[PDB]
Amino acid sequence: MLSNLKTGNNILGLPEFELNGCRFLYKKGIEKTIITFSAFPPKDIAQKYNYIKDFLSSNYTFLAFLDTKYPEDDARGTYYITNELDNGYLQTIHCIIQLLSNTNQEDTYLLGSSKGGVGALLLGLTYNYPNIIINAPQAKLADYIKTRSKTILSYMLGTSKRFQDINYDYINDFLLSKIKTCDSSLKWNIHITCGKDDSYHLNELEILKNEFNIKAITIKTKLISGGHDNEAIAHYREYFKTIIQN
Amino acid sequence: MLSNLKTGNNILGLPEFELNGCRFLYKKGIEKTIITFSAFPPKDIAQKYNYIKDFLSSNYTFLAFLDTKYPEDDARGTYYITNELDNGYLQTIHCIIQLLSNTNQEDTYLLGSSKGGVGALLLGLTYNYPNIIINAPQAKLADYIKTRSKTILSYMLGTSKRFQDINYDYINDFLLSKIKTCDSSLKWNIHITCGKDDSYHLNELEILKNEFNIKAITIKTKLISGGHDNEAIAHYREYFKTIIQN
Amino acid sequence: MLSNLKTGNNILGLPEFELNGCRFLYKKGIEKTIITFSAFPPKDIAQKYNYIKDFLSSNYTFLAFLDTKYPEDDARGTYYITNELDNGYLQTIHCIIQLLSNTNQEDTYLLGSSKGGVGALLLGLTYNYPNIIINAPQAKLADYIKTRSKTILSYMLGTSKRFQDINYDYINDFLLSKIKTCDSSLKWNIHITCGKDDSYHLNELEILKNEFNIKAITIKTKLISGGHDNEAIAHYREYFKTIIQN
Amino acid sequence: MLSNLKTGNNILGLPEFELNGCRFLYKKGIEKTIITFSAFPPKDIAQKYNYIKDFLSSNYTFLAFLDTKYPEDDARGTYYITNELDNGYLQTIHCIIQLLSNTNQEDTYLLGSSKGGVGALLLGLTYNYPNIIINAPQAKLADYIKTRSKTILSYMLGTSKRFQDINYDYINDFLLSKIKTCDSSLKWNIHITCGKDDSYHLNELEILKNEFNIKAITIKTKLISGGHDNEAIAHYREYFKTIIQN
Ligand SMILES: [Cl-]
Ligand SMILES: [Cl-]
Ligand SMILES: [Cl-]
Ligand SMILES: [Cl-]
Repeated sequence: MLSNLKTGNNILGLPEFELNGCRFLYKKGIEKTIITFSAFPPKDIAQKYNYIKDFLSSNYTFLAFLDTKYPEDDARGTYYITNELDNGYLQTIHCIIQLLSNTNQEDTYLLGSSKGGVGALLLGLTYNYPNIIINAPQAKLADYIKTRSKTILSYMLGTSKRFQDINYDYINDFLLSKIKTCDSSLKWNIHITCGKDDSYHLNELEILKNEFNIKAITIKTKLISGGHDNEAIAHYREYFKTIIQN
Repeated sequence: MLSNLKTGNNILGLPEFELNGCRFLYKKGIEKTIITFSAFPPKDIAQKYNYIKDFLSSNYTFLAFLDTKYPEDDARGTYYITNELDNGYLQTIHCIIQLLSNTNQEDTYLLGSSKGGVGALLLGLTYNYPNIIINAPQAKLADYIKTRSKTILSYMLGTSKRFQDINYDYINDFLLSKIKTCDSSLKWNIHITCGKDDSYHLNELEILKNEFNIKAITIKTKLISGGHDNEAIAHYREYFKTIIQN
Repeated sequence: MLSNLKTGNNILGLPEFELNGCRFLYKKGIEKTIITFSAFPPKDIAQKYNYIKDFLSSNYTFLAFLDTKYPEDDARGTYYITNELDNGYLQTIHCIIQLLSNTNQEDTYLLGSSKGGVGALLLGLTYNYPNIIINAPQAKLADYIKTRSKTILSYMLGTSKRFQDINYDYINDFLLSKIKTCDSSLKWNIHITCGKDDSYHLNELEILKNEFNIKAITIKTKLISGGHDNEAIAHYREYFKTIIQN
Repeated sequence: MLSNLKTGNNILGLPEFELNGCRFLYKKGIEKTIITFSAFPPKDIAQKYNYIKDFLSSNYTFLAFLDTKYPEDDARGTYYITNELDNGYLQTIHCIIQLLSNTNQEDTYLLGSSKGGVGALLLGLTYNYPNIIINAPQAKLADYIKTRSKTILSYMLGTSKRFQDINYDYINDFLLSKIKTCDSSLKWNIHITCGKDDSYHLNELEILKNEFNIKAITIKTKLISGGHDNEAIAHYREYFKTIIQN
């Protein structure tokens, strides 16, 4: 029962739930369903739910998800991938949305920036959520984790020295594989913004663009002001409300 | 959205849903949640939901589950174990129950006979459902599947000659392993009936009892009229109605 | 080199060869290629090549094959199935035909009676040899091996008590599976005679007929005089020469 | 029929054939049979036949082989091992050579470098080809495949998490196992060159030499100019022309 999944935490008035290690906020509304994904916080700062305030007065249905809770000594998430390096966590998220949401797929919108934007792509490409509006995702996931936490990278590569390189390449390509194996017949509605000064992630977008191109899937991109920073996020927020409100 | 998970089928007035390959009936009720698992049908017979008629006038919340849909050429289920021999299917069942149920865990009851009883144990021991009331479950799963479908066993064993023995043992001990790793401190309320002329499953019950014994779990057992047959099932139905109504 | 594969045996003037445990006779001719398969000899009698005399004065290309050489204490063959219970032996036979024969598939004819007829079906259904003209094959291969040699059956089921039943069913169905998985688009030219007094194999033919029927493949059958005996073989020989000469 | 196995391709005037997934060039000659195996090409480059130009004016019998055609998304071969990690592909190569060659075994020469040299050893040690003259083969096969294609290694490891380690060791030791089980009494004539600056494969050669040593097999070795590169290959070509012409 939903009320028995509560953790005792409360974010801006919304009670937190947890199911199968997956923490989420939920507010039931009407007309549309809004889904958001957490990005990396600073070291020793708790993972944060995204874009609550944007939809506090919206009265749409709202779900916000965090990343995984391991490794315990730097618990900032493993890019929505299980410690078995499989889809178990995304499967849990999909079940929560499908059973708690009161709109259909075409009226559901997936949001997130950076790691949060990768999480939106991972879920939406696996389970055919067509509306994905994100900012500055990575393409090569292991390369980026390496720059943010050596502790998380070494946890995900595992203790066997022989499979560390193998696991690194598998993680690096986990998002690119989802594009390679997604359903080309769906009427995808994918939007990807990126700061014009975000030279690293501008190149990452070119990698994603190429993978969609050889799949004959058309996406929308938009250059916004800023780097990989709060200035870009401020414009990305402005961008997704105008797309959603129209 | 739950209403969009409808398959189109109806069973004795209840609509059928499907989520992540998991087919189920659901009717919202009050006071108690009743969960049932399907057993093996005869060859070329469709998988059936169990004990619907027992709870139509009860107005309890009622959820009934089928086994997996593969192998396609004998689609009678893989003992609620994924083709990867892992917990992915049980995980989906757990999500469905936790979000759709409107009662506490201690007011939830898991029912099933033979393979259905094994499914009830696998879920209950993995995710801490204390009330498990079942009839004549197996202990050695691969030994029994062997007698019902060579096709299904071969599918679960896989195609590699070198891994036949290893996977036979892994499947055979899958439920015993769940007992060995369950939480000894939960207030388990496990009831297992078995027909007095069901010699095979009387011996399976002793194998199960020994695993519970060494985990400091005492269960209740009762011999009823019949073999491994409809007579025993008739008396098992009378039994769980009594326990639930007291 | 072909001449270096000789064994030293010589059958009616034809030197015997062996490649990868596969013994064969070969005579190069023109126009058509004739392939024959050995059936079970009596206990302690050597495996025999079939229908040499029929094509001694024919001047067609001719290949005659024996079954496998194991088990050593009753080496009458394992139905052209390896002791790994796979296609390794048929693969060797196919290579020999493809490299030594000087006609194409449509001008090649596969012949055999009883176990020899099963061998023709096994090879022709795996590798798309359309012309298969045989007498009184079995459908349930393990049931029949049991009646001819307990030593061969126990060798093929293997020493592990747990996999004996599993292997028995797999062998029993090895031919039926080839029909289930063969290419329905080929212009099959399959002829199956059977003695009118051969009540056991008349029923086996009904089993094969049904499996071809659900595959939408049409075959030809013909009742001949005799049981499962030399009278039937004499008429079967008369039958295949008239089909081949026209 | 051999002429019906033509693929349509021609390489420097020689027609390409295919039998049971095994692609090969064949030109009938006299006096000696020369066999070559293909090494790994660079990524996105087609597999190439080796050392054609070396034997065009020689009028020897010449057979050149490619590796397997899978995995389709990096089709550079699986080290002449089947997707079942067994001898089925080597068995096809053996049949082709034994039936098409017009010379004795002791007048047959197996050639190849790096992965091609491993293929020459796998065939020669399995089926008693005494003349093996190769350059810089690997000893630990999975360790090296790891550095050339994660895609190919993952395909050979399979999909089961529980069998990753087991299959890594099985592939890694596949050639060492052939040495351990080969016939010590054959009059082996094995020559292995290696560039003097190819430190990695100098160490691999010592691992191989130790397995031969304990089987009482003495081999000839020679250091040549170069690393693991075209310089070494140029000097290896000069080397095998010398040995074959004396
Ligand atoms: Cl991030
Ligand atoms: Cl059952
Ligand atoms: Cl026979
Ligand atoms: Cl190579």
